[PDB]
Amino acid sequence: QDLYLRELKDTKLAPSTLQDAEGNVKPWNPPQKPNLPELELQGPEALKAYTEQNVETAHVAKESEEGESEPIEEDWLVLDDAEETKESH
Amino acid sequence: RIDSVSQLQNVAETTKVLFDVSKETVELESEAFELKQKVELAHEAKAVLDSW
Repeated sequence: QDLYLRELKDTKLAPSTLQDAEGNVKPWNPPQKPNLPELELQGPEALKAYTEQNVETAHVAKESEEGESEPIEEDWLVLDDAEETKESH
Repeated sequence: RIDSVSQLQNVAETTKVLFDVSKETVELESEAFELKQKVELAHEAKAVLDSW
């Protein structure tokens, strides 16, 4: 079917210069190469944050400590205030 | 006063367990904190590959 065959061959061929052989695109005056594989190759990381979100920041946990390892001047005040709270108990 | 003191019969034997097991159940979860670090890292990795 020369209807079918010639329509389908032009259907394959006129984008075959756009996809198979990298001859840019004869009918399009803007180019096709510096849009998706060059400019928006950083597209999703122009859609997300670069260098913290996509590099993902393997970050060390900020180390919190115990109560500064001082169990004298605070525990005896706790025991005196506990005398006070038991006088309230 | 006998009854008021006898309310405090076995307090110390049990509160020496209370104190220790209470502060252990407070403070045995820095493992979970450092697990949270890995969880949010894999969270960000899943998010960015969802973006890709």
